[PDB]
Amino acid sequence: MVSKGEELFTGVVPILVELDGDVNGHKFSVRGEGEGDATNGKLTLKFICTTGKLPVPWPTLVTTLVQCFSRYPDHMKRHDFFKSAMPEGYVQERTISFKDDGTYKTRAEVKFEGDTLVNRIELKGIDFKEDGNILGHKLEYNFNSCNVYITADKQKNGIKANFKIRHNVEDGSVQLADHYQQNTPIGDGPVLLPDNHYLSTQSFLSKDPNEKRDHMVLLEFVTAAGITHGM
Amino acid sequence: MVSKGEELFTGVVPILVELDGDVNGHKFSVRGEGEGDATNGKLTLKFICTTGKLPVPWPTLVTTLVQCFSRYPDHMKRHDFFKSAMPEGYVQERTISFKDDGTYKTRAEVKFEGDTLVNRIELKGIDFKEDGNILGHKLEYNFNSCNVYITADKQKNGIKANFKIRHNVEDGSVQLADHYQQNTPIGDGPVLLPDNHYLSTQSFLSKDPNEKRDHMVLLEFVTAAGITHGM
Repeated sequence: MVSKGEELFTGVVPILVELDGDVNGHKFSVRGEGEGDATNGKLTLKFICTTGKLPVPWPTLVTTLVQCFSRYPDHMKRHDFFKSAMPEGYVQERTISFKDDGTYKTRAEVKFEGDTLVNRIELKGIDFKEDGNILGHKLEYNFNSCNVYITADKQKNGIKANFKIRHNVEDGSVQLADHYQQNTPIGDGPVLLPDNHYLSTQSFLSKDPNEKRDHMVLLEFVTAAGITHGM
Repeated sequence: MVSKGEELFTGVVPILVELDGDVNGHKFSVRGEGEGDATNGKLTLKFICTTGKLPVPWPTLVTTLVQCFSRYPDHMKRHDFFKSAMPEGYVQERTISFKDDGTYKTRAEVKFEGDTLVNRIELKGIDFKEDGNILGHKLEYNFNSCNVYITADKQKNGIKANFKIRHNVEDGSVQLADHYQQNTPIGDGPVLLPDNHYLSTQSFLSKDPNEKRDHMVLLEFVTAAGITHGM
């Protein structure tokens, strides 16, 4: 039984991402466009800094810049909160604590505006070191993680996640980014509260050789796993 | 340019797996049947121990029981050795060293026999402890890993991999299984030697409630990543 939220994702869906950021008083905007193919768990986006030089490394923004495009295998569809909240969508909040450096706090609404899945984000960054790995642009241009665990919000409709991102630093050290995440449905419609499970994400960060603006080309594959009940 | 080996995988392909095993002199056979969908990197197999009780835990056999069904994204197809060797196929050899316990040595041929992709394996296990985690059946019925790195065989046509599998033990400890892998093409036809990359595998192990024989139902999703050149 393909749920109504699920039905919105059965084809290729256009994506718009808008981020307005302030890190230590550096104002920037990022705009991304592309498409999501939830059936294959495939994301293809190109992000532009529309205000000039991005004052943080692109890799620090990957997690902030649409978990509704996760490939949930058939036997796990009952645990897909992200599509069940659509089209009205969900609020996604994070604290991202960079070890020995500053903090990002993000608030986003992920929802349909007509035929497009929109992720509209506000980001505030404080306590960054002027010559640390983030404001100093010392992070390698890549992105790796090994499973983000998703859990039901146990006081209310929604999900939570906490996970650690390891950013390679150019000197061969590692910059830790501890993520705390809470998602709440925007509407009052029924949603699916999941059992514990995880999302596995592979990421490819490249450049468009003809693009002069500061930018990130991003390809992702995402698959849910960690529940075997009901197959 | 869809290579001829690639073309053999564009649909759903039937799979046959045959394993003849000897662990500490316990003779067993495993037979598996199902299908591979390389376009989605999806494997669905059911394995039977045709000789009675499997004398090792099913999870210890998952890696031995067809990397040609990996989803290689478009920009990485030139690095897919496993399909390039088809239909004549490849020899896949492993040593699997169980920490504080015995060793498996495996030799398999992965090739097409008519319309079916066949994995035919010989397994020899020695130096197992009669009451260790393997012959004692103390391993949880599940399977997790975080990336297997694939490299070109640098003296000859083929690939190598070494990776560590962590099997959960029922007391809450961990049984390490260190895998060393070498694959060689069976034919003399051109093959693709890859740049360094990895395979990401999600695994679901269940039971058929109507199956009385010792068995494992296995669903897998596999995606290649770790190269961004040429997108």
